[PDB]
Parts: sequence; structure tokens; C-alpha cells
Amino acid sequence: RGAEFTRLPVSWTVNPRDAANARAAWKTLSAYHRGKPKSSRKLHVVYVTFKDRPALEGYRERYDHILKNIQAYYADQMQANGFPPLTFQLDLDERGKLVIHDAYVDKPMSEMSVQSSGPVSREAARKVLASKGIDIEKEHVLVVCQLPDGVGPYYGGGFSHQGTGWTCDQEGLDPASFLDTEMMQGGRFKVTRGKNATIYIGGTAHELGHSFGLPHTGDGWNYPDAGASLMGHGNSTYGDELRHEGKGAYLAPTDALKLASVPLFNGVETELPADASFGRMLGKYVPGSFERLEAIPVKDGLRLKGRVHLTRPAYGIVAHLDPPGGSDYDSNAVGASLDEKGEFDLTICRPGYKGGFIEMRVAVLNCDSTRSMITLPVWMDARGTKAPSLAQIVYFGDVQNLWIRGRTEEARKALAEVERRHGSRSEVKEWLPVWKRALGR
Amino acid sequence: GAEFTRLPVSWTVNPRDAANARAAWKTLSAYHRGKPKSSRKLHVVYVTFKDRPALEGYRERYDHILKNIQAYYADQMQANGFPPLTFQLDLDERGKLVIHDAYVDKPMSEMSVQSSGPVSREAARKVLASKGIDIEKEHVLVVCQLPDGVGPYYGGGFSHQGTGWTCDQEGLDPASFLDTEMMQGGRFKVTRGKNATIYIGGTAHELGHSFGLPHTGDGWNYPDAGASLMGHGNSTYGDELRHEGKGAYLAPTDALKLASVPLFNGVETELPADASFGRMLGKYVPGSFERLEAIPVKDGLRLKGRVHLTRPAYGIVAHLDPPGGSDYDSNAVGASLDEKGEFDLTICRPGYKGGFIEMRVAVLNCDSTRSMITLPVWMDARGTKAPSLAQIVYFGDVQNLWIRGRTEEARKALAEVERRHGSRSEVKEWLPVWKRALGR
Ligand code: NA
Ligand SMILES: [Zn+2]
Ligand SMILES: [Zn+2]
Repeated sequence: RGAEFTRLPVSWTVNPRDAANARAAWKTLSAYHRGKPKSSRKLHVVYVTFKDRPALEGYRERYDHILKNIQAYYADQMQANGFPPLTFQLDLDERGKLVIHDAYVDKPMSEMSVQSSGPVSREAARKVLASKGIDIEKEHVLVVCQLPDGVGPYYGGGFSHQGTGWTCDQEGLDPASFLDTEMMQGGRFKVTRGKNATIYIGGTAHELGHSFGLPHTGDGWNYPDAGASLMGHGNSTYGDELRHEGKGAYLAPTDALKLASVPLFNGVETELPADASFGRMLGKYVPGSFERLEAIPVKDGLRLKGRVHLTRPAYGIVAHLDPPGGSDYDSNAVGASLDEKGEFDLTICRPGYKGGFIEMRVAVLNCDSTRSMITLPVWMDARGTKAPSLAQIVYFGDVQNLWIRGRTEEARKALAEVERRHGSRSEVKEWLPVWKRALGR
Repeated sequence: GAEFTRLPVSWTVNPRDAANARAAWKTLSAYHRGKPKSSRKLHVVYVTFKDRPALEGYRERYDHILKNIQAYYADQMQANGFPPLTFQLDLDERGKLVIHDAYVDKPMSEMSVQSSGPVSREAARKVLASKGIDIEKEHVLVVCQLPDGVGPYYGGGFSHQGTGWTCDQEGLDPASFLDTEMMQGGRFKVTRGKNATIYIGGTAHELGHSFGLPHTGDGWNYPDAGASLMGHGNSTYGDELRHEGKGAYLAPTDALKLASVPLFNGVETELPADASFGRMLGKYVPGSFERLEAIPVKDGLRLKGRVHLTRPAYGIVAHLDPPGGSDYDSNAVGASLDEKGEFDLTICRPGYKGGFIEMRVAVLNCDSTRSMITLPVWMDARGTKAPSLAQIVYFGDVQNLWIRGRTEEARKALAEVERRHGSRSEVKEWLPVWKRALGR
């Protein structure tokens, strides 16, 4: 109900199973938080100007609207998914307005480039934050540069306890522009002024999600009337409902699950484990293993049943489908709850997929904000043929059992043994390339 | 021509539009019989700046770009039922695109989105004049070595003169259409192929504007043909090479308009003395109708009428403009014109709930100009005839004066219906929409 920053409505209804999974996740996380110190983390804002690039007019009031819009959006989307209205807290002054730290870089735009705008702007943010007693390497920071397109950075990266977002200011940029239907003039993108603000501010929400540790997650068959996933193509649809263009952008339940363990969102200062490590995808990862893991083929999808070997508290599980040759934008995800013994059961589909072999990512969300992730080769079709899945049990049973237990080198040896013993058989030789690919992620 | 990633044809024209195209070309061919041939070419100018040197391979890359757009227009004109008409390029002894190099002795810091356009065209005029070419009598594509947010992406002109504006980028080439790798680090999260689609499809879109084409969106009669190039097709040009969709197609109503452009048909027809610019792109002349009746059908109207031909015409185009929408939201239908001026077309807008909608009727003359009138019409899903019948009893004199171009008399007659029967329910809703049409 905050019209001062053009608060976005909720234009989708969560599926009942995801809301039930959200409640079970928050119940588990709340028990984990009992007795742990509270978090005072805030999302800090730095405004970077340059030698021939002074601060734009009203940037303090306009970005007070922008961040409050993103803050309300995340809270409202968290609440729509079944969680409490969790969101990041801002630094407010005595008047309740957004505190923005101003930084300057003594370099002209001619001396800047697409590859240097990022690090140079963050370097200026480090200095101005340290002067105020804030360590940039231990907080989440949004760096706003007064740079144009083709020079300035639109980027985001981080994890649960540290992250950095990058965006660029523009004259009159404000969430109030979301309603404008007038066309922009003279630009390569033949698009309205309202969508242009959607790209800017919706992009900022997309980069901030990246800074919290969220990779890309596209739309799925289970949400055909919810708009575009914010961490997918939703960055370009954020606020489209205010122009009656569509359903806008929604926070995917699998992304809501991951953020529920972020201290910036839940307010609890949990400690990261010692074995946390960065991976190919955004986030912090720890080793994990399963007691059993089977993907059963169904019509246009898979039914994933398994039992996690829980050596640490976990609150949920997320299954991804990654089509070969596609980017992370093309993946779809399904979430599920975990019982105390570690059993889970979910169904993930990709209707119309003709490629047959597809990669599946199974992520276990731990209460310490980290994740354990494994990549499994699976076969899928419209009919739901069981023949490839049966060859995976008969020939590749030892490979899977070792792989889901994290024994990569032993699984490779067992994979080499079936290739040398039965590699000439047609039903075996087609599983070898997708198994070798899965064993290297 | 795979050397420049020639685009395929990903749509099939409706049979009536192809039949309309053949009848239009037959009429235009008779008009061209005995007229001098045209040597017009679309000239290309590359503008560099003080701290903005020419990008690598810009000569070979824009040889691919212009040949791609040239082949696209030819293939889309042929798909619509016309001969493979397109613009001709200036080719050297090796058959490569001739590019005129222009320089502006100003740094990029002194350029802006609003000033890059006119400053670039001025530099193009000088280098073209040095070669004996008058920019105000030809079609020119101005390419600036400028980034986004500084450089111009614009287009404007008519049948006998036009200017297109675009900006170069590192590695911009139609061969990039197939790339599915993500760009990264940009405000627009799009693949490298999508980025090239926006650049080159934009150029094709601006060139269409330079030929005299306004915006024309998609319509119900082509739901599986892709996006209209003069609508949102600028962002779908070449999408089929990534299996993203059907790409961009040239709307039959736009193909009709281009058939009278000397750059496309090769005949140097003379512009009439009464040609004038209008609210929309193109050259316009006064026109009138002997009769004009819109018959309501399901989700649309059937338009029958007879143009009062005071000059040779080869076709007619009807547009529907929903209230509150931009030019991107209009849909258009083309039709052929007989020697007496008779025409018959059907235009629909399924799902439109607004009831009252504006219709633009454009007559395409053989001298490259158009006559256009704006009519208020009513439309619904059922196809109810009641509002159109009240439109016949009242406002009868208003339409008769309006289709004869007598604006002031139509306004006076409109005030008479408001004073005599303005309280009647079947009359009072036509009054506001008629004043809007009489002022458009
Ligand atoms: Na065996
Ligand atoms: Zn991203
Ligand atoms: Zn345009």
C-alpha cells in the first residue's frame, strides 16, 4: 500500500504444494534459528560519479523509490510463495529515507570500458564504505554508476553472506514511470518509456537476486499463468501489469526457498560452515550424498524419489532440468519438502522436449545457507518410455550408487568398466557421453 | 546467397493478398509503360568521430548487412505476389558494397541521442556532394560509429527521398544471427543472435520508414507469419535461424505501398505538384469517394465503396486504430482497385471490446502518393447492425460531405444532428467519435 514508490501488485497465485513446502521450510528454519544471534545486515547503496559524469538530478529521492519498490516486491513475493514477508532491510536516516553513500572516480568516460566499469566502480564503493565503518566484503551492496549503455555495468554476483549488484542511473528513472505508455524516441529498442523503466529497475531486482546467491531459473509448465520468473526472463517484465502488458514478474518458489536461508532476508546471523566453497553456479556449496536416488520416467517428465543422507539440517530440495545446448535461462525447477529421515518425492516435467537426454540438477538446501548439488543424466520423452531408465539400472547401477555418494573417481572407474565390457551395445553407448558430461560438473 | 546469411521466407501469403498484389502490379505496370527508367540506389555513409575510429571489418560486415536487407525485401516482395522488387546498391568492380567515409571533428562527449542524427546527416551530405550526389533527392543509410545512448537509430522519408540511421557495433554481421551465446553484462539480457537481430532488423525497420512506411502491427489474418517488419518485427528479424519463432515478415499492405516507390520498381515517375507531408510518413494528396459503406461482420467490418479517381490508383489499404493505442497496435488489410474505383475488403479485430474504433482508408495512387480519410466505425463480436443503421439515418449528410473532403461543411452538418437529435440514445454516442474523426 505504498504508492510513494509505485508498489507492484501480486499477479499470480502460488501452487498449493509449493505453499505447503514453504511452510515446512520456514518451520524447519525457525527451529534452526532458535538461540542464534540476530542479524543487523542491510543492503547498502553507493552512487558512483565520474570526472565528466556528475550525479543525476534527484537520484536520492528516485532511488529511495527504486529500492523501496524492490524491497516491497521481494517481501510481497515472499509472502505470496507461503513464507513470511521476508526482504532485505535498508539503511534509513532520521527522516526514514534511503542513505546513499556518494563516491567519485577521477577518470573520464573515455578512460572507461565495459570490462573496467565493474571493478572500478566497486573500488570506489569500498573506499566510501570503509570511511563509514562498513566492510564491502562482508555486506550486500548495490553499486549505482552514472554511466551510459555500452560502458556501464549491469551485473550481479554473490552468495548468502556477501554480494554485489551493479546498475546504471538514467535521467528521471523512477518506478512511477512504470505506468507510462509513451514510446521512447531515437533508440535501438523500439519500446515504451514504461518498459524502459521496467528493464532498468526490473534488471536491478534481477541483479540483486544474483547477489544473494540465486542462479538463473526460467519458467516451467507448472506455472503457465504466473508471468515470467524474475530470475529468468522476468527482469524484462517486472511491473508489466501496470501497463496491462501481461502478468509481470514473479519470484519462483524454488528461488523463494533458497532466499529463506539468506541472513539478509530472515534476520538471523547464522554462521557459514568451514567447508563452504564457490562453484560454477552462484552460491556456496558443501559436499552431500544420497542413500538412494531414482528418476522414474513419466509422460513428458520425471518422478524423482530419493532419500538424502542428512549429515546437517536441511529444509528443502530443488530439482532442475537443463536442456542441452541451452543457457541457464532455459531451465525449469520444482521444489519439494524433506522429512526428518531425508525422504522426498517430486515430479518435474518439460512438455514438448524432443531431445531425449537431458541433465537434471538435484540441490539440497541446508539450514546453514549452503547447498549440496549433484548432476544426473536422465532420459525423457512424451510417451514415458522405460527402456533407457532400465539400462541405467542394469548397466549403470554401480556408477550412480558411487556418484550419488560423492565418489567421483570411483564412479569414473566404474563408468570405464561398463564402457570396456559393454560399450559396443547400442543401449549402453548412448549413455556414456551424457554420463561423462555429468561426472565433470 | 549464404555468404551474407540470406534470410528464408517463413510465411505464406494469403491467396487474396497475392491476387491483390498481381492486380496492383498490372495497374502499376500500365502506368510505367513508356516512362523513363530509374537509376536510384540506396547509398551508404559511414560516419566516424574524433575519438571514434571505424570499427574493424566494417566494410565487409556492412556489405553483408545491406545485401541481407536487400535480399530480404526482394524475397518478401516476391512472397507477397510482386516481382522480387528491392533497392539497388552501389557496387564496386569486385561486386562489394561501396561505403562513403565521413568524419566529424568532434569527440563523442559532444554528441547526444538528439544531436547525433542531424550532425551525421550533415557529414553525409558533404561526402555525397563531393561525388555529385544530392542527399535531398536520394535514399541514404547513415551509419554512425557511436554506442547506444549516444548514437541515432531513426528513419524518415518518402518515395523519392529518405534517410535511415543506425549505429555500428563490434562484429555486427548477419552471420551472428545463429549465435545463441549470451551477451552478459548488459542491461538487455539477450543472446548475441538476438542482439544482431535488433541491430539489423532495426536497420531494415528504419529503411522502411525512409521509404515512406508508417508503423503497421500484426493482424488476425496472419497469426502464424511472424511479426510485421514495420511493427514489432524489428526485434524478430531473423528469429527463425535460432528456432525462436517465425521471425519478421513484410505486411502485404506495406508491400503494396512499396510497389510505387521508384527505388523498388525501377521506374522514375514524377511526383505531382500537390504532394504534401502529413501526420504520418509519406506524401499525401487530397482524395474523395463517390460512396463508402462499412457493413458489420463478426469481429470486423466489410468495406465496400468506390473511389472518385482523379488520378490513377492501384490499391486501397484500411487500418484499424484502437483508442488509446500507439501506431504499433493497428492492423491493416489491402485490396485491389478496379478502373471505376470499386473495392471490397474485410478487416477484423477479434476480442476488441471497446465498441467504437477509428478506421483509416488510404488510396494508393500510381504517382507514389496516397489519399487518406479517417472514419468512425462500430465493431463487436456478434456483428450487430443496429449502430451502423442509426449511422445511416442520421449523420447521412455528414458522411457525404466528409468523404468529399468538405470538412467545414461536415462540421456544420454535425452540429445540426447534435441540435436536432442529440438527445436520442442511438445518436448521442456517435457525436464524440465523429468530432474526433473530423479533426484527425
Ligand atoms: Na550387468
Ligand atoms: Zn542474470
Ligand atoms: Zn519505427
